[PDB]
Amino acid sequence: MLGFLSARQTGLEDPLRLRRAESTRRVLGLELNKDRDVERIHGGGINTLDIEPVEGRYMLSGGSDGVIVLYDLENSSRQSYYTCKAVCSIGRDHPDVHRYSVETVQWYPHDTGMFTSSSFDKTLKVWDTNTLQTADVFNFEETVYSHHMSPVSTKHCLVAVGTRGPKVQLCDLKSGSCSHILQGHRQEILAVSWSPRYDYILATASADSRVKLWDVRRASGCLITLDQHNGKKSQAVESANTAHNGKVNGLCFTSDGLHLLTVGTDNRMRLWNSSNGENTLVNYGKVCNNSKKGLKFTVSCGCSSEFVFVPYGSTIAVYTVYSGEQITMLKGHYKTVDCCVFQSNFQELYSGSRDCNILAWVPSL
Amino acid sequence: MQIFVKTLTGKTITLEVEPSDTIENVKAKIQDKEGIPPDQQRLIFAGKQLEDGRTLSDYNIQKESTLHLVLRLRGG
Amino acid sequence: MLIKVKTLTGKEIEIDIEPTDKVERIKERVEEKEGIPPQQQRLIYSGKQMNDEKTAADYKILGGSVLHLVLALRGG
Amino acid sequence: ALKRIHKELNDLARDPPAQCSAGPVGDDMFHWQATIMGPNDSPYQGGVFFLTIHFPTDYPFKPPKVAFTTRIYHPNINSNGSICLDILRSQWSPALTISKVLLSICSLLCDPNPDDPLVPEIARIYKTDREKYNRIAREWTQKYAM
Repeated sequence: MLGFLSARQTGLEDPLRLRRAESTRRVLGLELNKDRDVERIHGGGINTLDIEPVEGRYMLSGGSDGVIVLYDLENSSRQSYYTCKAVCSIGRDHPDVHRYSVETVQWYPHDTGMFTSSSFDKTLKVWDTNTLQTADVFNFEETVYSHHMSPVSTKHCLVAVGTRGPKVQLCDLKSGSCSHILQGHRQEILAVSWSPRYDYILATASADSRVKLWDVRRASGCLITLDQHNGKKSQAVESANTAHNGKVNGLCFTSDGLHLLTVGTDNRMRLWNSSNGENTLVNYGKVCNNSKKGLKFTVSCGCSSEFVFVPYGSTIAVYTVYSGEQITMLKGHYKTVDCCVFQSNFQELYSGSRDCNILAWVPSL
Repeated sequence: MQIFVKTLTGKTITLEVEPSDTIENVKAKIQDKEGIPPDQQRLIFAGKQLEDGRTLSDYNIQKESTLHLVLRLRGG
Repeated sequence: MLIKVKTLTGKEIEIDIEPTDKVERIKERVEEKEGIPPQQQRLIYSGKQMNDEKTAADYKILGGSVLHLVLALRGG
Repeated sequence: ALKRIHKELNDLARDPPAQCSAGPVGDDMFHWQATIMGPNDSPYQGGVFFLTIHFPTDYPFKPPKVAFTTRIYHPNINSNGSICLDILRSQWSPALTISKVLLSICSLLCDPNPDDPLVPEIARIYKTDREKYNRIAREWTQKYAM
């Protein structure tokens, strides 16, 4: 690596080159760390994690027992080994704790002061990071598998909420109105996601093997309805254009926002184009999943070749997004993995499982 | 001499015992004191089962000591 | 405040400390009244092994808050 | 209920059990951490094994999920640190309080039952040769408990 240092020193290669090459090297050498720990606080499994977007310091986690821990990943100690102490926690003793499993906790974008969560108690609560008090609560008529806030929108603050009804809900964290709904799906909505690039493009995955991108400004259906064979087996859109063969329960736009990775219960990933819904035929091999709710997964940022970290049974699988190769298989858990989140700042990966653990993977050397 | 035992209900009761006395009579004293059957007690001293066929002097028990009472359990 | 540092045997050693004493002070006080030098203690308060640099106010130690003392024979 | 846990916490702070200690880890009173000092005259002598209690939302009428954090050598406790007491799964009784479940676990550290064991690999060693058991447990205690 001294070659990269000298090249950067004499201005040959842009500093970008060393930065990205070193980030890729670190992610390729990713391994579990016994030189770091995250305190065990959840009675049941961990369903979700979301490192804060700005400064990458705090870290929420939605336990399956309704407790929302709020970790602190900065090594405030002096020793090489440390444990990420849990700063706060919405314990069961809290008056407004979630009665059932918390399956999505997300920071309010552009404002770390607040964060949101939602649970099978058919509620979505807007939590205040400082005083830990519900700022706003929206009660739905049915459960809430997954919700997501636009990480790019400075204009609106709508919140797609995929209930187990066929209708996507849009909740407004400004003056409350959950009236706006997006009709067109046929079964439960297991995973939604806003477009990181465009303000108003929402991609919603369902359990009927359909992935649709909605222009929420448009109030006459969806822009696109993803189709496996790119229209080869052309059929009108009444029972066709199925992005999978079984339930599709996970979405993750690539970091640039140009491609919409989807993973479904048919045991395949597919890197769909995000502008016209044309499958790009990246193989990815066979990816194992059997979960019956929102499967979380994330994609690396600031690396030469974009990696995707998909929960694969009880192991994290690391694929290269644009080539489909399998980099490795991080292997440290005791039950199925429910959510892995990438710490972009230092190329660290935190993967909550169903065994109440949150294993923090870090690079070697 | 006497001995302290901490019953299950939070209360504490004092048992008048002698070192020669066997644990079976100790459990019978617990019974007629409050009435949980000889089988269901499991007396604990320093994290040790007090075996039925033994006496206090076996376990190195003296005055003003304390015995802990729990509900009968088993392995797994 | 008073902390009573009760060991395994049940002996309940009394101690006195100001609300801001560093736990090394607590171990030293235990040395005077009990005789075990601070290297061989492992004070356990309410299921948290106290760390030798934390101040007593960190753990919310109040009057009559019983600690636990366990011997670490090696103790460096 | 909280009030039950509050009363347990207060009556434990006042009159603690001898070789046990449990208190909340943070703000959430439903998540305690406990500590079972190894009973005397046992391979676990001088040990300090940390548990991790989790009280359900109906704690009086439903057991707490206690699980060892310090890897303990025991036929009845798996390497993951999970216990399989009958009192804690099937025969839970509200009258039994946390000061009592911890003490019962402490007693069972010395009184395993290799019949119907959670770890048959260690159960066979215990049933056949108890001399080796008291050495492997001793080394595990020395390498985890101290």
